[PDB]
Amino acid sequence: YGDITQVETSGASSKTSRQDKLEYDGVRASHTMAQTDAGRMEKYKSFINNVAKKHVVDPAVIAAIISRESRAGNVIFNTTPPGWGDNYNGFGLMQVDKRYHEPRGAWNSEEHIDQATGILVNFIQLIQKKFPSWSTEQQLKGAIAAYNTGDGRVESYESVDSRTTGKDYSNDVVARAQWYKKNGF
Ligand SMILES: CC(=O)N[C@@H]1[C@@H](O)[C@H](O[C@@H]2O[C@H](CO)[C@@H](O[C@@H]3O[C@H](CO)[C@@H](O)[C@H](O)[C@H]3NC(C)=O)[C@H](O)[C@H]2NC(C)=O)[C@@H](CO)O[C@H]1O
Ligand SMILES: CC(=O)N[C@@H]1[C@@H](O)[C@H](O[C@@H]2O[C@H](CO)[C@@H](O)[C@H](O)[C@H]2NC(C)=O)[C@@H](CO)O[C@H]1O
Repeated sequence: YGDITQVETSGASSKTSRQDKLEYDGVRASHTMAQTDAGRMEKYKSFINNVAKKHVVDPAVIAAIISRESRAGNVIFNTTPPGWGDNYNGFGLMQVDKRYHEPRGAWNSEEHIDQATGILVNFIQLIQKKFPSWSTEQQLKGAIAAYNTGDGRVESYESVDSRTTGKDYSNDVVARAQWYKKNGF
């Protein structure tokens, strides 16, 4: 769907990087945050594999979104009820936003991952129609950015993250995905 290994990235902003108490930012910070979540990520392997097969999306991209969205459950396992974020709008491992989609499945379920990964695919389709001459890698990064901010707030490739949380969402998610691709979980 575009090739994640060829997407350019500047990784995590300093703000994002700070929250893991890191003294550095950027791609190395993304790698470290991805590595932090890799153990928790193992629990969801059957599900991530199944869904990646169904949507034809790299499991590293799914895993990167799980890491960025909820730290593979670390910051949502204990809300009430469990599985909630973004007050109280984001549901599950991948933080499906209830305002736009009815959240399906248990917070940590295959059904949930399926939904959220389908949402990403819909954004890949939307960004390919919006910028059909961007490269497929630019398109995939825009789709990831849209997963956070809407395809309506992805205006250019250089400013792809300018309207995202932390101004770094697709930059970070891409770097984490690159880590998971290279290292596995
Ligand atoms: C290892 C660990 O648990 N570290 C915790 C930090 O991850 C956590 O920082 C906050 O992390 C959450 C999850 O990444 C961030 O919230 C998410 O933000 C994305 C957009 O980027 C949004 O789409 C998700 O819905 C949302 N999920 C939830 C559950 O709200 C949040 O923005 C981070 N906060 C900041 C200031 O960066 C910190 C607490 O901040 O605790 C660490 O232990
Ligand atoms: C994972 C998730 O739920 N992502 C959210 C986006 O869906 C959402 O963008 C909105 O997506 C809908 C497509 O299903 C569109 O109807 C709507 O046009 C679109 N919003 C914009 C501004 O383009 C965004 C909105 O910021 O939030 C995400 O959390």
